[PDB]
Amino acid sequence: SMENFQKVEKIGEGTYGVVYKARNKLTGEVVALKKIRLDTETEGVPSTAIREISLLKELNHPNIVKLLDVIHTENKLYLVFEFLHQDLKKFMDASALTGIPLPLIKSYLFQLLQGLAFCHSHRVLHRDLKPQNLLINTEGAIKLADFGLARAFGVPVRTYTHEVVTLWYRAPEILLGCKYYSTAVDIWSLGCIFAEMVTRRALFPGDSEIDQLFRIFRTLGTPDEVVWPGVTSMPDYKPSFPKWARQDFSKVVPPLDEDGRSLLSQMLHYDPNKRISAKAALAHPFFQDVTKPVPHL
Amino acid sequence: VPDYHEDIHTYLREMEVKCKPKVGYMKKQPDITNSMRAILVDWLVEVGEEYKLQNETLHLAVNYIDRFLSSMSVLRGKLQLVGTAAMLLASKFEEIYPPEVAEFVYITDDTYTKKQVLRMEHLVLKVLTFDLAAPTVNQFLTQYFLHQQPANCKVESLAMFLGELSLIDADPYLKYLPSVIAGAAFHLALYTVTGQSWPESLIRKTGYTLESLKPCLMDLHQTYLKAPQHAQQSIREKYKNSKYHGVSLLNPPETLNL
Ligand SMILES: Brc1c(Br)c(Br)c2[nH]nnc2c1Br
Repeated sequence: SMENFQKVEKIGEGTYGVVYKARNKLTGEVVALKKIRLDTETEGVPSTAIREISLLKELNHPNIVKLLDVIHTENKLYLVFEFLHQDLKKFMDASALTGIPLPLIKSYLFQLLQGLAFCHSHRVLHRDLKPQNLLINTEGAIKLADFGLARAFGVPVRTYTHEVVTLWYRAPEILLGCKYYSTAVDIWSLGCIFAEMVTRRALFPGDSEIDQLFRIFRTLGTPDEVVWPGVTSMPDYKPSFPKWARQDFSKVVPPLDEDGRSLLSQMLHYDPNKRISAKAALAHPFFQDVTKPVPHL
Repeated sequence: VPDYHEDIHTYLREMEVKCKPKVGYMKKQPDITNSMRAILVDWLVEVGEEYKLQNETLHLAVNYIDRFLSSMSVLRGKLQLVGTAAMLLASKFEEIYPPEVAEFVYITDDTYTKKQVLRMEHLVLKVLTFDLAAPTVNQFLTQYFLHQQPANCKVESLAMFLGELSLIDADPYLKYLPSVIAGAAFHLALYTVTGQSWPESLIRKTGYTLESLKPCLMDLHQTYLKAPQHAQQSIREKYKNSKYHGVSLLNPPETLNL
């Protein structure tokens, strides 16, 4: 019931409403309330809300934001979530001084990969992994949030919505208009986030699809049939694309050690088939000494 | 893809038990029958064809209807409203481009208002507690299709055809789980087209054998043989299309030799 909740302040906003920090007056629990405006006419419950709720109800995991309850109070939906303190983008900004301690980057990547592997094991694609949708708390946890753009996939997948994923984090196979995309798109996004946590700036900050592709090509090389069988046959591949040489990978994220570089390169592999699964990444040598320290700020 | 094949199959096998409707619900519906349900599902097939919706969307909508009707007594004049809201919910969940609500209102020939449909949408979500990611016969079929050697488009289409027919008749298909119907549909399709049988590799994957599938297979084989005579025909018509390789024109086998 809405009665048991005391609103504190606004903490974010989406397409269909703002998000409030609130507290349960009876248990003391601090929560986030995601308001979804419904309208009696028009279209009814938005599909984004239909997907976010039904998928989140299956996804109970320490690294996925927990949906606690759904309240319908006279023509709006309130999604009651566990309260998390800030998003990863804000934390990187706050760390503009010195970087993020490597133990923390490693802890965050490992936790993100755990959450993602759980999603993928439960046939869910996230499709909008960007720092703003990754929430951190004071105990060192990081969690995937905002499942409005997610979907339950089938095996094997069929064609789903095109041009998905916030552009900077969008995978080459989406950019090149492939008929099929799968779990590997979320890994590409996490690869961009890994890079971003180290440098504190976006890896591929394009402003259009072609610009995005070209920035990727200039960093990783333009892909040919050797690196990615089928590329040249993909719907939006063009033979006029400039053919950039692949960079020394140590120059993409210069602070990265051998293991980190190895892991990043497997997350940023062109061929979706060869790109590492979240499951396989959890056992990468980069994580050999992982701990879960409290955020330094 | 390959890294999660087993995890996902395991997970869907767990969820299909959780999302199962009650086998006996129709006995407990005062005003509706298996035959009225048959009519509704047949119409839903047509709606799906009219709006070129995924087969998955059809399977989900039927799952939502049977679950809703497991909890909620419904009058005959309201059955189609339940059906329409379920198909709207299925479309929003499953489709890239779901039909607008006005299009769903229209297809009911103005029996109901937009407001009714929208109110029913919300009621159905409440009754289902938003649990819409239900495993379907379809979701298991596409996994089973990966165990063909080689892949055969007629086998796939025919299996989907048969799985779709099982949606029409609560008796007896309500008592079988999606993975079991998909098993029977896939063996039957394979046998009809190529003479092959439920592959060893799928025993390893599912733990189902021809023996465990027999009862469903016995039922499906009858439904197949009697399909031209069934009062509902929208699926046969749908599966004459080349999109589905005209598999409804294939002849069923007279015996399964099991
Ligand atoms: Br904290 C928090 C939580 Br928890 C969720 Br869930 C959000 N969804 N959008 N913005 C959100 C913020 Br801020």
